[PDB]
Amino acid sequence: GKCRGLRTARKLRSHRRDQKWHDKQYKKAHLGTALKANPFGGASHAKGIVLEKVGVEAKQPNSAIRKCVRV
Amino acid sequence: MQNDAGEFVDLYVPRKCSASNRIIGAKDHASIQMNVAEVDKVTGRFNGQFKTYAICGAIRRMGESDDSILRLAKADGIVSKNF
Amino acid sequence: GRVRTKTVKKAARVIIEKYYTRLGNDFHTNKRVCEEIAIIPSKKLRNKIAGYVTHLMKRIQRGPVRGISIKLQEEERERRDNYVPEVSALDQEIIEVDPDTKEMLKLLDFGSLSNLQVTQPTVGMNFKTPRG
Amino acid sequence: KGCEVVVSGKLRGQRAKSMKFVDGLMIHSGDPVNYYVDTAVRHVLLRQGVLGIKVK
Amino acid sequence: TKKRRNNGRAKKGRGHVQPIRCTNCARCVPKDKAIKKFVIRNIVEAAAVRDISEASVFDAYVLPKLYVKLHYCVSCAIHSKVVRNRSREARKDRTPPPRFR
Amino acid sequence: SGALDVLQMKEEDVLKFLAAGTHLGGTNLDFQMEQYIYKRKSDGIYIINLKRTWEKLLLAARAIVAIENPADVSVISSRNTGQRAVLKFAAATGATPIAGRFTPGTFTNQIQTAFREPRLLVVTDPRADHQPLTEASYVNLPTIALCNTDSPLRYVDIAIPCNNKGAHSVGLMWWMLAREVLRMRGTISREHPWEVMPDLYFYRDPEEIEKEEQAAA
Amino acid sequence: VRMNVLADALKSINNAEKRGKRQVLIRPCSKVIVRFLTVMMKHGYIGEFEIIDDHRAGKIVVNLTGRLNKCGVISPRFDVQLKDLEKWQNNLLPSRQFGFIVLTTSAGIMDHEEARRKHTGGKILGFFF
Amino acid sequence: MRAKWRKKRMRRLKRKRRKMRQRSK
Amino acid sequence: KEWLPVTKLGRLVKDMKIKSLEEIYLFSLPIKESEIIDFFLGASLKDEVLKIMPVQKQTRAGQRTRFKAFVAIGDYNGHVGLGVKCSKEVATAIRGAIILAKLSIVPVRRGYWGNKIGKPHTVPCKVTGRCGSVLVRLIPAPRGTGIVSAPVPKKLLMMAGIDDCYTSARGCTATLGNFAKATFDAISKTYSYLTPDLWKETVFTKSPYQEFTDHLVKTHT
RNA sequence: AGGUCUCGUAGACCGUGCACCAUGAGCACGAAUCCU
RNA sequence: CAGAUACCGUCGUAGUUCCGACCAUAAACGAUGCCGACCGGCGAUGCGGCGGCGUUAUUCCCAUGACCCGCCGGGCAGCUUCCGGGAAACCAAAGUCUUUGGGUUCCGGGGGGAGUAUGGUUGCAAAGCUGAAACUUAAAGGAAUUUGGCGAAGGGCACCACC
RNA sequence: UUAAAGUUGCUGCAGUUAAAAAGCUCGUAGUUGGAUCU
Ligand SMILES: [Zn+2]
Repeated sequence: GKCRGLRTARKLRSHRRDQKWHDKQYKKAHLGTALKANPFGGASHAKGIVLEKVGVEAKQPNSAIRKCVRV
Repeated sequence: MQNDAGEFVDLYVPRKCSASNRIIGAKDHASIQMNVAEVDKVTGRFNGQFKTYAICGAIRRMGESDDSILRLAKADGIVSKNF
Repeated sequence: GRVRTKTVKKAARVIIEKYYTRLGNDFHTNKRVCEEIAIIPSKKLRNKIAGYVTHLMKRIQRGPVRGISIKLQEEERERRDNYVPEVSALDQEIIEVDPDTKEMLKLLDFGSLSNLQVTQPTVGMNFKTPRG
Repeated sequence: KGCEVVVSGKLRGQRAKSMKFVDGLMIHSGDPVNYYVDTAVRHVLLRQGVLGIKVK
Repeated sequence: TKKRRNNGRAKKGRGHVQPIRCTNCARCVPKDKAIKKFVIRNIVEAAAVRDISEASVFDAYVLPKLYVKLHYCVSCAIHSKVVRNRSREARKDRTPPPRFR
Repeated sequence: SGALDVLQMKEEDVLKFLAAGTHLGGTNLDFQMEQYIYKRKSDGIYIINLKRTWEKLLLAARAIVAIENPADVSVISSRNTGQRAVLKFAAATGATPIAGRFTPGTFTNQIQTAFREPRLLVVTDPRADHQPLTEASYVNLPTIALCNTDSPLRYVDIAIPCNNKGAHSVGLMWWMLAREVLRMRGTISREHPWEVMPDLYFYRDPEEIEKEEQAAA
Repeated sequence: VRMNVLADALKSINNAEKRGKRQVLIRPCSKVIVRFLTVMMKHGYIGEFEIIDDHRAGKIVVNLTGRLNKCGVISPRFDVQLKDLEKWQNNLLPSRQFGFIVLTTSAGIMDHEEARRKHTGGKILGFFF
Repeated sequence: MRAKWRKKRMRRLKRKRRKMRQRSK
Repeated sequence: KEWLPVTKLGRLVKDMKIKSLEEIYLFSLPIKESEIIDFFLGASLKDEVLKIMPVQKQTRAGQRTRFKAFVAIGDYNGHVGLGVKCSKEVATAIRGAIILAKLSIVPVRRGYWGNKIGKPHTVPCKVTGRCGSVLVRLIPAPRGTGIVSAPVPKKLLMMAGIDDCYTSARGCTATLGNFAKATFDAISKTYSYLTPDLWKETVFTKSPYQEFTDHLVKTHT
């Protein structure tokens, strides 16, 4: 810190809270939208039903047909 | 450096500079081994004994080694007192 | 043109460094000297070596040299370094003495000697020639 | 006093690259090249092609 | 990076200078940044001064000079070869080149 | 020089100093030469105090004679003002001379032909011989430089303030430094005038050489 | 403006010790400052020192030696206990065999070892090693 | 594409969609 | 086969006159041969290579690759060194790296922690080094802790004879040459930090140049 | 009364100009493990 | 010009100019917050004060202006370096920092999305202030050395270039 | 989810050029405030 008073605690705490809010990994875990937009809803595994088999391509120079399943 | 036994344990002791009273490292190559010859008091010829000093390299690189040698000569009385 | 390379120059410089007393300005003598003390497998190189030795001996006989070192310390400059005048060039009958230097004599150890004369003040002007 | 060994031909691929290995003192021009260096050019037979040797 | 200690100008504690116009171009270059030229020359140059001398009603008449000040944009100052480029170590020379001719 | 009264200005050394011109210097001040000086005058020539110059000349003489072997004392000059003086100084004392175009790496590069590992360096001028002072940092070489009022004091150990621009001044001071070290070595007595010639250490131009040898016999 | 006088005094004497100057001028003075260099000089880190006693805040000139590495302050003056003293000297000192902590104490301004051996403590001032 | 004309295009798009929203009501 | 020297120190160490290299470290004399170290240190001086990397300047004829080789040297009773030599062939680069590390070995002192009992095991103070953008700290440790650090300063501190310490590193420590030189000039700073037991006035003995100068000037020209 | 004052060399500016780019598949390629 | 509602040239509305009512955005940049302490040398310039040979407003004496030699304090600036620092360009501050702590405001956590959407607020209008997320990627960037390439400049050589 | 993260820095980060000092000034809380009393 650079605000170094003996009676400076609430200013340092509020500044630390704001600068910790200015983050990405903390903002992912402490917001409702980042977990609401997750397909599992915060779960490790999930079950599903297969409706169509889709084959997708690859990226740059490495090129192969990678086979996936739409669930 | 001593210990609780009572005998010396360090491999060697480094020298001390005579102006800023710092040590001279083993890889500092700008140190001085200046000797000033004091003479006999009724003839003026060299007697045989020397008078050694040591100045570290930072004092040389700042440029104040000459006035340092002058002050050590003033303290040892080799140079004249009034100057 | 006739610009010679470093081989003949270095060979002539080292043979004039090692041998300075047994040579001279005569081309047909020191050519056979550098034959008999140095093994040169060619002839044109020997001719260039002897010519360059003659040129550098003319150069060192005229004046000082800046390429080699000397042990006979150059007789033609030795005579100029050893000639002496009768006057010692410092015991002048009168010295132009600054009054500041007159006070320097006055305060250090001495008073007013006859060899030092107080200069009249001709210092009414100043210094630092104009630079802008 | 010195040597030059060079191998040319097909070496690990289809493009023919040549590799040169030099050391020591070596002259390249003059009359003493006739009687200070020696030349030898040989052709080596392999299953995939031929390789050249110019040792000196 | 920062090429020069200053910025090609002579402004240190001002923040604003009056703009001027170039002679060849019409660029609104600032006054302290532009290359300013002050040249002196005769009214007619030395290809005809003897013929002017032997055409006068006066005796040993002195030909008058011409005075003009030129303001150059730096692109025009390099395109017209008034000032060239230098090395890194040669850039620290504020003195003008010597005028032998 | 000590409190003993055998090592001061007898009567004539100050007269030789005022005749040669070892008392007046340049025209700019130096912050390490604020005590080896008295006052700037009109015409802007600073005046060097002379007793301090004498005391550091004794100090440099003591530092030279303090080492036992004189063969490893490198005396250095590159300027044309003191080429002859350092050569005859090395002839008088037994020192090792370097006169004109000091080779870089003489004390550092050890496989070259011009290699020397000395113990003391004696320098004519610090500004002109800035290259021996740089090479004196990598190896333990104390140095003595005949300094001026316009000479930077870098990597130096004993400074003798003098006007090192006139040939008479440097020739006389090199000569009397040789005189002092041969007096301290135990070969030259102080009681009698032994002196060969003060002009014998003087550099002189070829034009004045030619005209005075044509005028004289 | 100037608030911590001891911080300015120790920064000045640290710069003088770093550049090898034998004496330094300290422009203001206080009883806490002269007691701090009394602690330093009793411990043997520095030498003699004068006080320029005039009708304003005094000036201190010191006789430095080469036995000094660094002078520092702790700002603001935190309070410590006997339990938390080892926490301060574990991370504030280069070694456990030398170096001292000067802290204000009701028994007098004094080093950390005396405060340990008489069992009291207080607000901290600075350090030297 | 530098930032000036990108900002100008975003400004024009925002002005067009704001005009369409304010005239759509 | 037989060694003939260049400088005066070769005569001084071969004429049975310099008993130990601690005098050379005391007077801070420069060293310029990789063989006085061979005279004073026997088979205790190990050699382990740290890293081989290629460096490329590239011209119209493509890139040509010379090879840079870091090596760390040191006996296990004190002295430790480092040297970097870059050339074309691997073997002569390795040999030149051994030579240049063999010249620049620095002596070190070791301290205690808490109580001064037995032989020393850790660094006496907190010393650091500065090169590039890396930091190497040397914090003293209680006995039996061991060296906790990256593997390269683990190798350096085990080879130097340091039994135990604590370290901390900051910056881009991926560059092993800069990090190793930071460790080298951190451990070389264990002298240059004045401690209160070194407070007494030193005595200067006779320099080895003054000791045998009359024999030296007659045993070499 | 002499009548072409002596000595040395840059003293070069003096009339020079331009309509323009749209042209486009490629790049890698060794250490043996060395005493030496 | 292959193609100009571009570079170039001739006209030309609103503006460029004044008084009052607005908006508050610039490479508003020394791309470096403010106060205070410490830490090298040198030469100049602007202001105020102070000391001193000499010249001038014609010749003698005082004060004023001018010139010259210094000193002090504040300010825009300049040259050099192993004080020191930095990744390096470079810096007397960007120094006094693992040997970290003089006091105190604003502000940044890979690159895009994005200064975008929504909500508020201000404004006649244009538009300023606060300001995300979903998704996507393993790079985006800073300093600097060698051949490379110029519709950049400066030189050298050649009767397979010229006179 | 924690340590490695000195990439949330109170110990203990950065703001000339990589992410960054409001265009500038005034101004009430909040913070920090010269010496001296046995
Ligand atoms: Zn223009």
